[PDB]
Amino acid sequence: RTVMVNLNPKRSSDYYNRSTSPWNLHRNEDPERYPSVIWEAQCRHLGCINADGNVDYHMNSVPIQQEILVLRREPPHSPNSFRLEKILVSVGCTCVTPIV
Amino acid sequence: NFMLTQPHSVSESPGKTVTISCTRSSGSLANYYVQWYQQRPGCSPTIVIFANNQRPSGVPDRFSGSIDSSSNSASLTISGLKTEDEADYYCQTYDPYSVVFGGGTKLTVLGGSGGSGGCPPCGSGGEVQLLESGGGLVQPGGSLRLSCAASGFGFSSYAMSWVRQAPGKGLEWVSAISGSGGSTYYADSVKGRFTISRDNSKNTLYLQMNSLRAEDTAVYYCARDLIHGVTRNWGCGTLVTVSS
Ligand SMILES: [Cl-]
Repeated sequence: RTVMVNLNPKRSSDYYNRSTSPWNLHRNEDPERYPSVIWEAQCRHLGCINADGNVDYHMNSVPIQQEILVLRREPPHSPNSFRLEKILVSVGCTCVTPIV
Repeated sequence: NFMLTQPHSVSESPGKTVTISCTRSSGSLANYYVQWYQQRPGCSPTIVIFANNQRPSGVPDRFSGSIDSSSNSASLTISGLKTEDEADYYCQTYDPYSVVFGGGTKLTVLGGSGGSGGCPPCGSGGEVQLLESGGGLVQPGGSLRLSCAASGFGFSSYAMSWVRQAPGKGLEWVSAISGSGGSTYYADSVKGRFTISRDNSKNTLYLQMNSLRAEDTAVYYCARDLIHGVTRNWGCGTLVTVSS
Protein backbone atom coordinates (compact mmCIF):
# COMPACT_ATOMS: atom_id res chain seq x y z
CA ARG A 1 0.00 0.00 0.00
CA THR A 2 1.72 3.15 -1.28
CA VAL A 3 0.72 6.43 0.39
CA MET A 4 2.02 9.97 -0.11
CA VAL A 5 4.11 12.09 2.30
CA ASN A 6 5.80 15.53 2.09
CA LEU A 7 8.77 17.20 3.82
CA ASN A 8 24.94 15.69 16.52
CA PRO A 9 23.21 14.97 19.85
CA LYS A 10 26.19 16.68 21.50
CA ARG A 11 24.59 19.92 20.28
CA SER A 12 21.93 20.00 23.01
CA SER A 13 22.98 17.11 25.29
CA ASP A 14 26.22 16.14 27.00
CA TYR A 15 24.83 13.13 28.88
CA TYR A 16 27.29 11.09 26.77
CA ASN A 17 30.04 12.79 28.84
CA ARG A 18 28.44 12.96 32.30
CA SER A 19 26.75 9.55 32.46
CA THR A 20 28.24 7.00 34.82
CA SER A 21 28.04 4.87 31.66
CA PRO A 22 29.48 7.39 29.18
CA TRP A 23 29.62 6.84 25.44
CA ASN A 24 31.07 8.08 22.19
CA LEU A 25 29.04 9.12 19.18
CA HIS A 26 29.50 7.52 15.77
CA ARG A 27 28.38 9.38 12.64
CA ASN A 28 26.51 6.80 10.53
CA GLU A 29 25.98 8.34 7.08
CA ASP A 30 23.78 6.85 4.38
CA PRO A 31 22.54 9.01 1.50
CA GLU A 32 20.27 6.15 0.33
CA ARG A 33 18.51 6.62 3.70
CA TYR A 34 16.40 9.32 5.34
CA PRO A 35 17.52 10.63 7.77
CA SER A 36 20.92 10.57 6.09
CA VAL A 37 22.94 10.77 9.33
CA ILE A 38 22.25 8.61 12.38
CA TRP A 39 24.33 9.07 15.52
CA GLU A 40 25.17 5.71 17.13
CA ALA A 41 26.26 5.38 20.75
CA GLN A 42 29.32 3.30 21.70
CA CYS A 43 29.88 2.75 25.42
CA ARG A 44 33.38 3.84 26.45
CA HIS A 45 34.01 1.18 29.09
CA LEU A 46 32.82 -2.18 30.32
CA GLY A 47 32.44 -0.89 33.87
CA CYS A 48 30.74 2.27 35.17
CA ILE A 49 32.23 5.40 36.75
CA ASN A 50 31.86 5.33 40.52
CA ALA A 51 31.75 8.13 43.10
CA ASP A 52 35.57 8.43 43.03
CA GLY A 53 35.61 9.03 39.27
CA ASN A 54 37.02 5.53 38.61
CA VAL A 55 35.89 2.80 36.24
CA ASP A 56 34.16 0.24 38.45
CA TYR A 57 33.61 -3.38 37.38
CA HIS A 58 30.88 -4.06 39.94
CA MET A 59 28.53 -2.78 37.20
CA ASN A 60 28.51 -2.65 33.41
CA SER A 61 27.92 0.09 30.86
CA VAL A 62 25.40 -1.34 28.34
CA PRO A 63 23.90 0.27 25.21
CA ILE A 64 20.19 0.90 24.83
CA GLN A 65 19.46 -0.57 21.39
CA GLN A 66 16.19 0.54 19.76
CA GLU A 67 14.51 -0.15 16.43
CA ILE A 68 13.65 3.16 14.76
CA LEU A 69 11.87 4.15 11.54
CA VAL A 70 13.86 5.30 8.50
CA LEU A 71 13.17 5.69 4.79
CA ARG A 72 15.31 3.98 2.18
CA ARG A 73 15.51 3.71 -1.61
CA GLU A 74 13.19 0.98 -2.84
CA PRO A 75 15.07 0.90 -6.16
CA PRO A 76 18.75 1.18 -5.17
CA HIS A 77 20.42 4.51 -6.03
CA SER A 78 17.06 5.70 -7.42
CA PRO A 79 15.58 8.70 -5.55
CA ASN A 80 12.07 7.88 -6.83
CA SER A 81 10.29 7.22 -3.51
CA PHE A 82 11.33 4.46 -1.14
CA ARG A 83 10.44 1.80 1.43
CA LEU A 84 9.89 2.25 5.17
CA GLU A 85 12.39 0.17 7.13
CA LYS A 86 13.27 -0.40 10.80
CA ILE A 87 16.87 -0.36 12.01
CA LEU A 88 18.44 -1.22 15.37
CA VAL A 89 20.50 1.66 16.81
CA SER A 90 22.27 2.34 20.09
CA VAL A 91 20.60 5.56 21.30
CA GLY A 92 22.64 5.84 24.53
CA CYS A 93 24.12 3.85 27.38
CA THR A 94 22.90 3.00 30.88
CA CYS A 95 24.57 1.28 33.85
CA VAL A 96 23.35 -2.17 34.88
CA THR A 97 23.93 -3.61 38.33
CA PRO A 98 23.60 -7.16 39.71
CA ILE A 99 22.09 -5.77 42.95
CA VAL A 100 18.34 -5.32 42.42
CA ASN B 1 45.56 -13.37 34.42
CA PHE B 2 44.97 -14.72 37.94
CA MET B 3 44.15 -17.89 39.86
CA LEU B 4 41.70 -18.68 42.66
CA THR B 5 42.92 -21.08 45.35
CA GLN B 6 40.45 -22.98 47.52
CA PRO B 7 41.14 -26.23 49.42
CA HIS B 8 40.70 -29.56 47.69
CA SER B 9 38.47 -30.75 50.52
CA VAL B 10 37.14 -29.93 54.01
CA SER B 11 35.19 -31.92 56.61
CA GLU B 12 32.91 -30.79 59.43
CA SER B 13 30.25 -32.30 61.69
CA PRO B 14 26.50 -31.68 61.31
CA GLY B 15 25.08 -28.77 63.24
CA LYS B 16 28.44 -26.95 63.19
CA THR B 17 29.65 -23.98 61.14
CA VAL B 18 32.19 -24.35 58.33
CA THR B 19 33.99 -21.67 56.32
CA ILE B 20 35.55 -22.24 52.89
CA SER B 21 38.05 -19.61 51.75
CA CYS B 22 39.25 -18.65 48.29
CA THR B 23 42.43 -16.62 47.74
CA ARG B 24 43.02 -14.54 44.59
CA SER B 25 46.62 -14.59 43.32
CA SER B 26 46.73 -11.28 41.45
CA GLY B 27 44.60 -8.21 41.02
CA SER B 28 42.58 -6.76 43.91
CA LEU B 29 39.75 -9.04 45.03
CA ALA B 30 37.64 -6.12 46.25
CA ASN B 31 37.44 -4.72 42.68
CA TYR B 32 35.33 -7.62 41.34
CA TYR B 33 32.31 -9.52 42.69
CA VAL B 34 32.76 -13.10 43.95
CA GLN B 35 30.23 -15.89 43.34
CA TRP B 36 29.90 -19.34 44.94
CA TYR B 37 28.38 -22.42 43.26
CA GLN B 38 27.16 -25.68 44.77
CA GLN B 39 27.44 -28.81 42.64
CA ARG B 40 26.21 -32.21 43.85
CA PRO B 41 27.65 -35.37 42.23
CA GLY B 42 26.15 -35.90 38.77
CA CYS B 43 24.30 -32.56 38.71
CA SER B 44 24.59 -29.11 37.20
CA PRO B 45 26.06 -26.37 39.40
CA THR B 46 23.72 -23.95 41.13
CA ILE B 47 24.30 -20.51 42.59
CA VAL B 48 24.37 -20.13 46.37
CA ILE B 49 26.01 -16.69 46.73
CA PHE B 50 26.45 -13.94 44.16
CA ALA B 51 27.96 -10.45 44.40
CA ASN B 52 30.06 -11.40 47.47
CA ASN B 53 27.10 -11.80 49.81
CA GLN B 54 23.74 -11.89 47.96
CA ARG B 55 21.52 -14.93 48.50
CA PRO B 56 19.06 -15.93 45.75
CA SER B 57 15.52 -16.96 46.57
CA GLY B 58 15.39 -20.61 47.60
CA VAL B 59 18.90 -20.77 49.07
CA PRO B 60 18.71 -21.49 52.82
CA ASP B 61 19.86 -18.59 55.00
CA ARG B 62 22.51 -20.72 56.68
CA PHE B 63 24.62 -19.80 53.58
CA SER B 64 26.47 -16.49 53.73
CA GLY B 65 29.37 -14.88 51.92
CA SER B 66 32.01 -12.30 52.77
CA ILE B 67 35.25 -10.84 51.48
CA ASP B 68 38.49 -9.91 53.25
CA SER B 69 40.27 -7.31 51.13
CA SER B 70 43.51 -7.35 53.12
CA SER B 71 44.08 -11.07 52.61
CA ASN B 72 42.64 -10.85 49.06
CA SER B 73 40.19 -13.62 49.87
CA ALA B 74 36.50 -14.47 49.91
CA SER B 75 34.66 -16.91 52.13
CA LEU B 76 31.56 -19.05 52.05
CA THR B 77 30.15 -19.81 55.50
CA ILE B 78 27.63 -22.56 56.20
CA SER B 79 26.09 -22.50 59.67
CA GLY B 80 24.06 -25.40 61.04
CA LEU B 81 25.49 -27.92 58.60
CA LYS B 82 23.03 -30.46 57.23
CA THR B 83 23.94 -33.65 55.42
CA GLU B 84 22.36 -32.24 52.25
CA ASP B 85 25.11 -29.60 52.23
CA GLU B 86 27.67 -32.26 51.27
CA ALA B 87 28.75 -31.20 47.79
CA ASP B 88 31.50 -29.48 45.80
CA TYR B 89 31.60 -25.68 46.24
CA TYR B 90 33.26 -23.46 43.59
CA CYS B 91 34.30 -19.83 43.97
CA GLN B 92 34.37 -17.62 40.92
CA THR B 93 35.31 -14.06 40.04
CA TYR B 94 36.61 -12.06 37.09
CA ASP B 95 38.72 -9.15 35.79
CA PRO B 96 37.97 -6.87 32.75
CA TYR B 97 38.90 -9.61 30.27
CA SER B 98 38.51 -13.05 31.87
CA VAL B 99 36.43 -15.15 34.26
CA VAL B 100 38.03 -17.63 36.68
CA PHE B 101 36.70 -20.53 38.75
CA GLY B 102 38.48 -22.03 41.72
CA GLY B 103 39.37 -25.70 41.71
CA GLY B 104 36.33 -26.61 43.84
CA THR B 105 36.24 -27.60 47.51
CA LYS B 106 34.57 -30.93 48.33
CA LEU B 107 32.75 -30.62 51.65
CA THR B 108 32.23 -33.78 53.69
CA VAL B 109 29.52 -33.68 56.37
CA LEU B 110 30.75 -36.21 58.95
CA GLY B 111 28.36 -38.86 60.22
CA GLY B 112 27.83 -40.46 56.79
CA SER B 113 24.13 -40.14 55.94
CA GLY B 114 20.82 -38.71 57.13
CA GLY B 115 19.69 -36.74 54.10
CA SER B 116 20.34 -36.28 50.40
CA GLY B 117 19.66 -33.24 48.21
CA GLY B 118 18.74 -33.98 44.61
CA CYS B 119 19.72 -32.22 41.39
CA PRO B 120 18.59 -28.70 40.41
CA PRO B 121 16.63 -28.06 37.20
CA CYS B 122 18.11 -26.99 33.87
CA GLY B 123 18.19 -23.20 33.76
CA SER B 124 18.65 -22.85 37.56
CA GLY B 125 14.92 -22.36 38.16
CA GLY B 126 12.03 -20.02 37.51
CA GLU B 127 11.10 -19.29 33.91
CA VAL B 128 14.73 -19.12 32.72
CA GLN B 129 15.40 -21.87 30.20
CA LEU B 130 18.77 -22.60 28.59
CA LEU B 131 18.87 -25.66 26.32
CA GLU B 132 22.26 -26.60 24.87
CA SER B 133 22.76 -28.80 21.83
CA GLY B 134 25.29 -29.70 19.16
CA GLY B 135 27.60 -31.89 21.21
CA GLY B 136 29.03 -35.06 19.69
CA LEU B 137 32.15 -37.08 18.97
CA VAL B 138 34.79 -35.56 16.72
CA GLN B 139 38.34 -36.25 15.56
CA PRO B 140 41.27 -34.06 16.63
CA GLY B 141 41.46 -31.11 14.28
CA GLY B 142 37.72 -31.35 13.71
CA SER B 143 34.97 -28.79 14.19
CA LEU B 144 31.70 -28.59 16.09
CA ARG B 145 29.15 -25.80 16.61
CA LEU B 146 27.21 -25.68 19.87
CA SER B 147 24.01 -23.73 20.27
CA CYS B 148 22.08 -22.56 23.32
CA ALA B 149 18.37 -21.76 23.00
CA ALA B 150 17.19 -19.32 25.67
CA SER B 151 13.68 -18.55 26.87
CA GLY B 152 12.01 -16.82 29.77
CA PHE B 153 13.94 -13.52 29.76
CA GLY B 154 14.94 -10.59 27.60
CA PHE B 155 17.84 -12.35 25.87
CA SER B 156 19.54 -9.31 24.34
CA SER B 157 19.76 -7.70 27.82
CA TYR B 158 22.05 -10.43 29.21
CA ALA B 159 25.71 -11.20 28.86
CA MET B 160 26.13 -14.94 28.27
CA SER B 161 28.99 -17.38 28.67
CA TRP B 162 30.19 -20.92 28.02
CA VAL B 163 31.71 -22.98 30.84
CA ARG B 164 32.92 -26.57 30.49
CA GLN B 165 33.58 -29.47 32.86
CA ALA B 166 35.27 -32.76 32.03
CA PRO B 167 33.56 -35.59 33.97
CA GLY B 168 35.20 -35.86 37.36
CA LYS B 169 37.10 -32.56 36.97
CA GLY B 170 36.50 -28.89 37.81
CA LEU B 171 34.66 -25.98 36.21
CA GLU B 172 36.63 -24.14 33.52
CA TRP B 173 35.42 -20.88 31.97
CA VAL B 174 35.52 -20.92 28.16
CA SER B 175 34.07 -17.77 26.65
CA ALA B 176 31.73 -14.82 27.20
CA ILE B 177 29.82 -12.28 25.10
CA SER B 178 27.94 -9.07 25.92
CA GLY B 179 24.20 -8.70 25.45
CA SER B 180 24.63 -6.82 22.17
CA GLY B 181 27.35 -9.14 20.87
CA GLY B 182 29.86 -6.30 20.52
CA SER B 183 32.30 -7.61 23.15
CA THR B 184 33.71 -11.14 23.34
CA TYR B 185 36.09 -12.74 25.84
CA TYR B 186 38.08 -15.98 25.66
CA ALA B 187 40.09 -18.26 27.89
CA ASP B 188 43.70 -18.35 26.67
CA SER B 189 43.68 -22.03 25.67
CA VAL B 190 40.78 -21.52 23.25
CA LYS B 191 41.79 -18.21 21.61
CA GLY B 192 42.06 -18.63 17.87
CA ARG B 193 40.12 -21.89 17.92
CA PHE B 194 36.69 -21.05 19.43
CA THR B 195 34.34 -18.23 18.40
CA ILE B 196 31.39 -17.13 20.53
CA SER B 197 28.48 -15.39 18.85
CA ARG B 198 24.79 -14.77 19.34
CA ASP B 199 21.63 -14.25 17.29
CA ASN B 200 19.41 -12.01 19.40
CA SER B 201 16.40 -12.20 17.07
CA LYS B 202 16.46 -16.00 17.49
CA ASN B 203 17.31 -16.03 21.24
CA THR B 204 20.32 -18.19 20.52
CA LEU B 205 23.93 -18.37 21.73
CA TYR B 206 26.62 -20.11 19.67
CA LEU B 207 30.08 -21.54 20.20
CA GLN B 208 32.04 -22.40 17.06
CA MET B 209 34.80 -24.88 17.99
CA ASN B 210 37.57 -25.27 15.40
CA SER B 211 40.91 -27.13 15.68
CA LEU B 212 39.45 -29.37 18.36
CA ARG B 213 41.84 -31.03 20.84
CA ALA B 214 41.58 -34.08 23.06
CA GLU B 215 41.80 -31.74 26.09
CA ASP B 216 38.63 -30.00 24.83
CA THR B 217 36.56 -33.03 25.94
CA ALA B 218 33.96 -31.87 28.47
CA VAL B 219 30.34 -31.16 29.24
CA TYR B 220 29.77 -27.60 27.91
CA TYR B 221 27.33 -25.36 29.77
CA CYS B 222 25.44 -22.31 28.65
CA ALA B 223 25.19 -19.62 31.34
CA ARG B 224 23.29 -16.37 31.84
CA ASP B 225 25.28 -13.58 33.53
CA LEU B 226 23.87 -10.50 35.33
CA ILE B 227 27.01 -8.56 34.41
CA HIS B 228 30.31 -9.75 32.98
CA GLY B 229 31.66 -12.38 35.33
CA VAL B 230 28.57 -12.86 37.54
CA THR B 231 26.78 -16.08 36.49
CA ARG B 232 23.19 -16.44 37.65
CA ASN B 233 21.75 -19.42 35.69
CA TRP B 234 23.16 -22.64 34.19
CA GLY B 235 22.01 -24.96 31.41
CA CYS B 236 22.24 -28.72 31.68
CA GLY B 237 25.14 -29.16 29.27
CA THR B 238 26.00 -30.92 26.04
CA LEU B 239 28.85 -33.41 25.77
CA VAL B 240 31.80 -32.87 23.44
CA THR B 241 34.24 -35.75 22.95
CA VAL B 242 37.43 -35.31 20.93
CA SER B 243 39.28 -38.54 20.19
CA SER B 244 41.52 -40.03 17.52
CL1 LIG C 1 41.70 -14.17 28.82
